[PDB]
Amino acid sequence: SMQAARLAKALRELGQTGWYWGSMTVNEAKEKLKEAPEGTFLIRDSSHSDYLLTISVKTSAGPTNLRIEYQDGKFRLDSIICVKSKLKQFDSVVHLIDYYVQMCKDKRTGPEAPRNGTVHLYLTKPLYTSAPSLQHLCRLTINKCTGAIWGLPLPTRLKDYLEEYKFQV
Amino acid sequence: MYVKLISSDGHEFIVKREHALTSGTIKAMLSGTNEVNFREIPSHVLSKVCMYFTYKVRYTNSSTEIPEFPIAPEIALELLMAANFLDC
Amino acid sequence: MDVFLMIRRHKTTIFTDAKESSTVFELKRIVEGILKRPPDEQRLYKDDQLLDDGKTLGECGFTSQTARPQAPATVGLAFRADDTFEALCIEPFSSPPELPDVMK
Ligand SMILES: C=CCc1cc(CNC(=O)[C@H](Cc2ccc(OP(=O)(O)O)cc2)NC(=O)Cc2ccc(F)cc2)ccc1F
Repeated sequence: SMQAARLAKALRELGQTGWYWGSMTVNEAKEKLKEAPEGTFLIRDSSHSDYLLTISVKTSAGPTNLRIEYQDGKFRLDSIICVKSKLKQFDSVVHLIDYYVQMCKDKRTGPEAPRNGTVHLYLTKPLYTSAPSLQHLCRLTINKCTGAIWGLPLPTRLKDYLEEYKFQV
Repeated sequence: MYVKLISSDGHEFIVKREHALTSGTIKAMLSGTNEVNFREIPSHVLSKVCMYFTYKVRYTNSSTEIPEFPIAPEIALELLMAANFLDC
Repeated sequence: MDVFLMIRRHKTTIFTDAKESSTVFELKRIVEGILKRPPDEQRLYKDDQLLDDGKTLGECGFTSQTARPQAPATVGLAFRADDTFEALCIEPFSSPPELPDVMK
């Protein structure tokens, strides 16, 4: 199944992030984010039977948790919080995070909440489980400068590596 | 205890041996003199690779919140080729 | 607590670390172990200012926030050549190429 293949790829990408904490409990996440700056976030397995993954993020009021729904091959933010048409869908969960991160970096949304009930997710910087490899830190920097990696002056082997993870976070 | 890493333009970088073993490539030569001469990595790249060694070793765990590792856009293409050559 | 450093002379760069409470003299003792020159044959600089052997690294201006693993602070090194101390001379690293247009 193309959908099975899209799910296995999303899980591969997640393992490349350096900020996927696997089977961390909701209280372990509360402890780890307690001292972090507002917007610091991580992804972890959900404790809930019906969900694969949950975002944990530091707000100014303390760490909070947002589940990620996966339904018929698309990821989106937990649909209990808003109408589904306002929760953009993604084939990839890292792409989902990247989107909302890029919304905040581009100052299209800020730490204040909207008054009209649309989605409020303030994400700044991920919490790494461990230091990423230097190759991957280089990859992130190149993605932050361009998406046109195939015109870069690099060997095909290193373009193939860039193509495996096109995200900016 | 320390090893010496030499760039293509002749800079000598002295780093803790435990730190250099971050590189899979250096790990092979050093486990298999105590100098390594990189004929194709220039000093502006090699110096940053050595900072990466310090940062990987300090932040191997999450006991401390892991800060970001800054990388100037201008070096990222060679740094990536260097990182791939060194396997780190 | 910890400060991370590059001790630099000509084309030599030492990556090492110390504590904010470490003294300049302890740093020269690290240099002696690696470069084999006693501390009384050494001078250490933060920028163009000589560091007094009896001061802590914190007292010289090296804090943990400005001397990070990923961005270590530079200490300049000058050896004693016979009677006279050499001038502080640190050779620049090579210059990075110009950024390709797609990345500009
Ligand atoms: C920027 C703002 C993010 C945001 C937040 C919400 C609402 N969010 C919740 O009300 C979640 C519900 C939940 C709780 C646990 C959980 O974890 P798991 O999936 O593993 O069961 C998953 C979800 N409540 C909590 O966080 C309360 C809590 C916190 C810490 C702790 F130690 C125990 C409980 C909606 C939209 C948003 F944009």
